[PDB]
Amino acid sequence: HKILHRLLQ
Amino acid sequence: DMPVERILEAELAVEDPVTNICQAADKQLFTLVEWAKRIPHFSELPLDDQVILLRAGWNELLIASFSHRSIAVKDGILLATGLHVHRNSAHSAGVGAIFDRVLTELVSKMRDMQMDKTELGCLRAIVLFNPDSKGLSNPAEVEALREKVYASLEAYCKHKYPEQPGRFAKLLLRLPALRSIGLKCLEHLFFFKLIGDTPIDTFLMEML
Ligand SMILES: O=C(O)CCNc1nc(C2CCC2)cc(N2CCCc3ccccc32)n1
Repeated sequence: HKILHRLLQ
Repeated sequence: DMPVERILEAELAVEDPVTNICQAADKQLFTLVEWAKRIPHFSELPLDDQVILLRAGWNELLIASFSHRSIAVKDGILLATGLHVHRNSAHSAGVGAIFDRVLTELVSKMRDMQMDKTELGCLRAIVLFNPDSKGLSNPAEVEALREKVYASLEAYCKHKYPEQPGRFAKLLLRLPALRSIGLKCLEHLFFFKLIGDTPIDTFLMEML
């Protein structure tokens, strides 16, 4: 879940 | 501390049928991340837990929003793109029955009781802080945050609508309907992905 994990940061 | 005013601020800060549904869902997934970051203490959870909560609840979180958005729409759903879904195109998507459930179990009941935006935001925060989400590092920490949300919700309801003593429980008791509607919507979205009707290379595809 690279996209979700990134947007959260 | 979990002030309903910040939960309202989060709401106000962000707010072919299958192709229209999928495009609007992809658009709102990005919005949903911005919304969750504005819910007090969500971004203080371990990153992996934030991932787990949004993966567990994004379907119900989007349904709750488009349902409330549609309370002044005549027999249909206003998507976040500005396009509508009416009964015909719902059947064309093979989702006629679930569409009817959204209207009778969510939109019409939100309209009837005039659910306001603080209430919607708090219901959505409860959904977000789902302590049954699988693989959380400390499920009870998420339960603790859920309990602070519904404590604040109840106090808000009792202050603003004291002539409706049953209103807090009435709000909470739309969540089983949201849960089963969210399960059925996801089963169709998975089907759309399996047959190749979903835009490829999207945030939406990762969520599925
Ligand atoms: O536009 C927004 O606010 C968010 C994106 N729309 C949007 N999202 C979803 C999310 C819920 C998981 C996919 C579903 C959805 N529908 C529209 C009408 C009823 C229905 C029945 C079955 C399957 C999907 C749907 N529609």
